[PDB]
Amino acid sequence: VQLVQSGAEVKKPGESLTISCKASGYSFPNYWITWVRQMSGGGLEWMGRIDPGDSYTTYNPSFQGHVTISIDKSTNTAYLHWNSLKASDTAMYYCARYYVSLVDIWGQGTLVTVSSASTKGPSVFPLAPSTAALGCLVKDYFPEPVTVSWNSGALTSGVHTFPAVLQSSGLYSLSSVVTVPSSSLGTQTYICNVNHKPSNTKVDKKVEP
Amino acid sequence: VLTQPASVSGSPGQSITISCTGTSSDVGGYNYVSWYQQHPGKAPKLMIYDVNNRPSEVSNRFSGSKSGNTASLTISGLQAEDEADYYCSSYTTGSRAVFGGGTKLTVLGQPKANPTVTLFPPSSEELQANKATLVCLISDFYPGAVTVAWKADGSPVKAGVETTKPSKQSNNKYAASSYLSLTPEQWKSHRSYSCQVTHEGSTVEKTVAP
Repeated sequence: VQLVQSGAEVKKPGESLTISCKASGYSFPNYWITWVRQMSGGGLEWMGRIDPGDSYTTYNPSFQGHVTISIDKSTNTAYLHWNSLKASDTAMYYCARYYVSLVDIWGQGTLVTVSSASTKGPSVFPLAPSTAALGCLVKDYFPEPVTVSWNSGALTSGVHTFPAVLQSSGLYSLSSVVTVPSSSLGTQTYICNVNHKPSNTKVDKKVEP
Repeated sequence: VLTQPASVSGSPGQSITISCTGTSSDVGGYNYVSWYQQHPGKAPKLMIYDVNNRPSEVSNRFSGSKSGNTASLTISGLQAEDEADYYCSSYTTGSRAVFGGGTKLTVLGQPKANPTVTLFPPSSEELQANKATLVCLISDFYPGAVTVAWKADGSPVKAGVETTKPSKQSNNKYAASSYLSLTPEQWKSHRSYSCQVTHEGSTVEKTVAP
């Protein structure tokens, strides 16, 4: 039983937005589908529930008229739709199976960032060895997130991608450090793969002394 | 919103209790009270349902109680892994549902750990673009409070400093970052720059030089 949610979304206030939730592994018309919102640093907020047998919905009054929950019984899909987004809608949204009184199965969550600021792609610089610690500075990007891999996924040990800093410019910086034997520095290539989906940025930098 | 304490703490082996006070349209009109555990970067996991019922994947250390419009979640043999956020849910009149504000459970026995500081100077690729940035990476510290100070030749640097709030790692220790943005001329003028990290009264310094 999986509830697969749609990808992350970077939008601007006033734009429409539809996020989806595909259910699989059970009889869809027999369980309710609920939507739960959680802001960054905040708590869980119930938004509404829908019965996919007859599309009957119930909403939290604070969200009624601002968002719409809908169902597609032919495709086992649940939809959450905004006609006009607000910056206060920036949050993570989970779809979840609701059975009588509990919430048993959750989705992975869809991150929705609503900002009038511009998507900016990062600048990648190598933090060179001077055990040794190599790294990569990911500088000036919006919005979050950035993902950093080393060696196309082969270097997973010693990898610490430190958390990002929101700078005064309104942009973010991040640093990823891999600790390596100081004897491989001359015999082993170390490449940082920086991926920033909001800007469609994908860069690879080789870190050399 | 159901009312929960903002924070609750305890020691390993001890038994802690989290309250959840609602009205009679939620906790006091139904026996449908659910308890959820959420770890950072994870979705919530059902811990207790129907007031006292417990699912099969939950240790018997987790019990539920209801007393009027107040519900209660008890955790008996405290482990470090129990440190998370705990949310109560209730079924409300009109086929609605309601969540609580959240309780941060803290396990109060973790051992003091000193921070490791790694300081990276600006890269040539960045100085070529007429930019300079020094990077201080602070790792493996507990508790999660640090002070960062930058010095150029011993003199306190005032501007260009951007520091993160401490954040928990996989080892239950804390990590932080400090970035000092400089122009290439400032970077090439001073003999040395230092990042000083103060934690629990002790200061650890790292230095770089062009």
